[PDB]
Formats: sequence, C-alpha cells, structure tokens
Amino acid sequence: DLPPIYCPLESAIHPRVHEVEKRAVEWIRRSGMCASEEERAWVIATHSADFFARFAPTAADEDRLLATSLWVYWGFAFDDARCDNGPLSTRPAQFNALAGRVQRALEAPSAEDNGDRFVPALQDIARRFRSFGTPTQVRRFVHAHRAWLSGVAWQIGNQARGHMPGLDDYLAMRLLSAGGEPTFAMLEIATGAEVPDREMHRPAVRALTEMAIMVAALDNDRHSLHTDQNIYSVLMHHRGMSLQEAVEEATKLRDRILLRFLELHDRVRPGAGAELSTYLQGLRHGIRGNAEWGLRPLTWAESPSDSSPSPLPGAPSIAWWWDDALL
Amino acid sequence: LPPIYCPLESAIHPRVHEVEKRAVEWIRRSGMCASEEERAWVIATHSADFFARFAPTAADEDRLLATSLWVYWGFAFDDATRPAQFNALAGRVQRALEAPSAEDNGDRFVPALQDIARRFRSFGTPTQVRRFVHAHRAWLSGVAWQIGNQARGHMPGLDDYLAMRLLSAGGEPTFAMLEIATGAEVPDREMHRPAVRALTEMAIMVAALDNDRHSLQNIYSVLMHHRGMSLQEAVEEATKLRDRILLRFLELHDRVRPGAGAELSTYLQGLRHGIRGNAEWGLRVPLTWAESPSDSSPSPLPGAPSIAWWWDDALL
Repeated sequence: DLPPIYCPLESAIHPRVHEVEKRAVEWIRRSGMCASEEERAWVIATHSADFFARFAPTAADEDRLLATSLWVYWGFAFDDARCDNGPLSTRPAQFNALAGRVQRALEAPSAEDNGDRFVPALQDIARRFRSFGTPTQVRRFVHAHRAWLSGVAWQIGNQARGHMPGLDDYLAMRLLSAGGEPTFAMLEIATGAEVPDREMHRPAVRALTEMAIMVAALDNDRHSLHTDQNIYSVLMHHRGMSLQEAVEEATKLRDRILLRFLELHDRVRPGAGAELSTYLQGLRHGIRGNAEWGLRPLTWAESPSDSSPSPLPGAPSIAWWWDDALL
Repeated sequence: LPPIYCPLESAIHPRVHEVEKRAVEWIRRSGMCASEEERAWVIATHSADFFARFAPTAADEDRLLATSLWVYWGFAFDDATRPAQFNALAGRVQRALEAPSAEDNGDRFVPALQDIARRFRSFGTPTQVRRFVHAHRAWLSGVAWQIGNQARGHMPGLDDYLAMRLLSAGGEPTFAMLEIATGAEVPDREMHRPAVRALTEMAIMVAALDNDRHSLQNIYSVLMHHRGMSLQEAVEEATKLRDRILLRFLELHDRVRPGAGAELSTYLQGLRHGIRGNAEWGLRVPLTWAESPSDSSPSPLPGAPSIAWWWDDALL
C-alpha cells in the first residue's frame, strides 16, 4: 500500500542519454573497479547514466555528463561493496581509515591505491573533474564527498552498535549518507555553470540544496521499501508506528519539506542570477528525476499529503529551513 | 633533542592580554567544562596567546576573540570515545556548526560551538563560514581515522600517518580562521588555487610535525615500527622529513607571494606566522633556533605518495 509520489516538478532527460550510457558501460569494464562479471552487470544495471541525465538534462558537454555519471556508478559500486555489504559495513574503525584513504585519493592525485580497486577508478573520475570544473567547483565536490563519507561512517557506526537514530539524527545523517551532497554538487560540473560564492553560499540556497537532498533521500527510502536504518524503521522505532502509519507519516514529512522547498524556491528564483537559476532548476530536475528513476505510464499524486507551512516537528536541525530572517 | 629550524616571522597581537582576559571569561561561562580543574587545563593551553600569533594585527579585537575561542574549544573537545560512537558524535557536532536551529541535547560542546558559530556568522561572510565548516569536518574525519587505528592496533605506515595527521592535528580549521580574524575576505579563485591548497597543507603538516616533537601514534613510533629505527634514529629521521617539508613551503611561498592580492597576502602571512607561532608557542608553554635545515633535499618524501603532489609544480 504505497501512495503515489507528490512531485509537481519538471521531468526531463538529457537527449544524449543512450550515448553517455554506452561510454559509461565501457568505462565500467576498463575501470578495474569490479572484481567479477556479475558485479559489473549489477553496476551496469543501475542505469546511473539514465539517472544523472535527468539531473542535468541540458548539459552542453556530453563529457561532463559522462564524468559526473561515472561517479554515480562509482558511488553505487563503492556503496554496495564497501559501505552497505562487505566486512567494512559493520566495522567503523576500518571504514574510517578507508574513508580517509579514499577521500585522500580524491584530493591528492599522487596517492597510491594500496591494492584498493575503487581508488584508481575514483582518481580517474577526479582527474576528469579537474580538467572540467574550476578548482572552486572541484573543492565543492570534494567537500560534499567528505560530507557523504562522514554520513556513511556515522551510519556504519550506528550499524555496528545496532543504534537506530531518532528523527533529528536520522535526517541529519541521511542528508549525508544518501549521497545527495556529492550528487547535487556535480550539477555545476555537468552544466558548466559556475555559481559565485556569494550566491552559492547564501543561507537560502544552502537550505534549498539540503531540502532537495532530503526529498531525494526520502524518495530513496521509499524505493527501498527492520534493522535497516531508514525513515520507516526510524518512525516505527521512535514513535511506535505500524509500517502503514510510518509509510503515511514519512510521506507527510517528505511532502511538507517539498512544499517548503517550493515556497522558498519561489521567493529566491526571481532575483537569482543565471548560474544560480540553472542550479536551482537542477535541484528541481534531480528531485523529480530521482523519484522517477526509482519508479522505472506512471502515476503521481496531485496534492501533497500534508501542507503545514511550519518546521517539521522533532527535527530541530532542519528548522532553520523555515527561518526567513536567517535566510 | 635538536633545536627547531624555523626562519619565519614571530609576532603577537598587542591586545593579546585583553583578548585572553575575555576568553578566560567565555570559557568560564561556556558550559564546556565540567569542573574548575578542567577550565584551568583549557585556560592553561594559552590558546589566545597561540592564536594571537596567527593574527597579530587583527583590527577587531572581537574577531580575534571569536577565533581564539575555537582553539580553546578544539583542545577541550579533543581532550574529552570508540570509533562507532565518535562517528555519530562527529556527525552531530558538525551539524550544529552548520545548523543554528540544531539543539544541544545535553552535549556540553554543542552550545559552545554554536556560540562560536553565531559570532562567526555576525562577522564573516557566509562564504568564510563555509570554509571553516568544511575544514572543521576534515579535522573530524582525521580524528575518526586516528581513533579507528588506535582501536584496532593498526600502526599506519608513513603515508597513511601523514595523510591522517594532516587532518587530525587541527590545522585545517585553525588556518581556516585566519580570514575571519583579519576580515580580509579571500576570493575563491585565489583561495582554492592548488598552490594555495598545498601551502596550506604544508603549513599544516609542519605545525603537526612540530606538535609531534613538542610531545617528545606519532611520527617517531611510526618510523620505529615500520623501519626498525631506535628512538634516536627516528628523531633524526623525523626532523629531516619535517625540515624537508618546511623547505618546500618556503620555496612554494616565495613563488606564490609576489602575485598575491592583498587578502591572499595577508592569508599567507598568516600561514607563516602560524607555523612560527605554533613552534614558538609549543616551546614557551630566550630561544635557540636552528639556523639551517637538517636535510635540504628538494625531492618528495619517498614512502609518502599522498603528499608527493606538494612537490609537483605541474599539478600546481
């Protein structure tokens, strides 16, 4: 019993998606990233190029769309083999060092793989980003990437302990561990449109970005549907709901965040410069694209399941999203 | 044993005593410390003296205060955890730096950091705040990696050690506060130039290695364990590696400084004042300095491929 997804946002897909996907599938075979044929097939079947082509559906340079799509594949592969499943998945001490080595390899081209098959793959993606984006944009990606790995470390930490975070911590963690920071920070790299520091770091824009990430993360928890750390288990544990009531509750929260995204967007967009405007539409396309890609004649909710204009109850760390003085 | 090679400028803010007085006050009122003994230990760091060496001419005494507050905070945070819990703790503390609406939930360090962050947001631009934010996370990542190795009985090789220690010694957030103290906004096109990234890391690495010495998982253990050196052999070896890094910094700085804008220049002067100030603060907490480096090789450290890019001008 899943409600349709409320997502009155623009759905589009890059016209060169099949071409980029073909190049991606090839890179995957050359990359050394995958141990077996079965693993490669799994990685390919993510259709990560279909995915990221929905985030940057008018990217002028197919190579930029390719590079960024590769990291989406990389991310799914690294996630499935190192974060979500293998020995490190409940071994935070070992993961902290992996995260340190992997993150260092991203920042330091001279780093060596130390027998890790994921590292040369990542260093190649990074090499592509450094040839395309400005050092400022690469730093934004780099910082977003460490942010994601910090979320995963937090999550693997939780898993080791069997700790089910509360709502506030879960959203804070999941904001990072679902991969949205580094995903959305590639928008600029894909489109070529650099957002100036003064605009990019405006509290309002920081908030729209976090909100986009949060809706996408929560649509992913949906798509996933426990001991597993997800919105449904969090609400089941912390509020004693049945699965059905948690399903309904999660959809309200998520819809409420999306309405705030839409209201703040409408306030911010008119005065936005062109680079920021493009970034903002990327946030919209990504929210929609993430939902739709998870689904794939589709059906969508015409109305939000909840329309309260105030901060989400029990989630203080996101309440500043509704603070227009601060934004 | 051997005196430190550090031909860098030493200076200290003229209002250092005034700032230290206000800081001692804030530390007392911050709720950060459980006990008087703990407040005294935090105060005994002389972090205001330390950071007043990093930003000796800051125009606004309140910015030097705000930034000095965090140095006190970082020592206190570091002095007060298993890897699994630390990963969550790091996550939570970092979120409170980023989200003013985040609530302390009885964590003694979170309001204090949020007060520091509020002061930063009343002074610095949102951009300067983000820079500090990301440096803060990087430091936390390093502390998590170090905590991880300790928990496992994993003694990192020289490469992992330096990469980690670059993060864990606290130099990233420390140096990321120079702009907020001085008010000199560094434009991103300058701040993120790889050369400036490398100068920052080098300043950081040297300050970190001098901290290893001031402590008499550190460079000497790492070398003793992986190379089978005696302590005395490792000390000489460590001194050589470090001096060699500082030579690289001095060299790269002299290449970068002349073209630098006023804000970036002030920032680089901060790196230099920081390296010296760190060394000098560590000694004092009349001095003899080595006039010459113990090793003058201009080549990358063999056995440390993660920092080799510091010596690659092509990449810079």
